[PDB]
Amino acid sequence: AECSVDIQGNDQMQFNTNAITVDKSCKQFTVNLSHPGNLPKCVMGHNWVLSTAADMQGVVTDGEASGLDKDYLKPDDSRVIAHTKLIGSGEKDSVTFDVSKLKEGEQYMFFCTFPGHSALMKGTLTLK
Ligand SMILES: [Cu+2]
Repeated sequence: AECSVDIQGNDQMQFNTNAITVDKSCKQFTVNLSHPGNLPKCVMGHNWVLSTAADMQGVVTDGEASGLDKDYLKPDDSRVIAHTKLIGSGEKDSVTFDVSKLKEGEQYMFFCTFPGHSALMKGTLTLK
């Protein structure tokens, strides 16, 4: 029925949800990210990245190393299934991905690659 969901990353380094469920009927899925708080992109920026759980660490490691002008994401990274832009306070961004590529029942992981956030800003994403 509904293939979208609005998520938030506040100035406390946290997402307002830690688990997403994609409905079996959804052929594509949308996540609209927004940033409540007062802090700037260089201090408390967030993004939304999807990858398999096993790929997370690498994606972060290389992400952080990728630097800011790169939305803390290795450019052209094959491990990234989907991702938004790194956004600062008072901003928003959205991404819509191809569900047919997802493996039903596989618990994927989504998270922010901004330095030091992933440990606390991560969660599951499962296709029902
Ligand atoms: Cu973050």
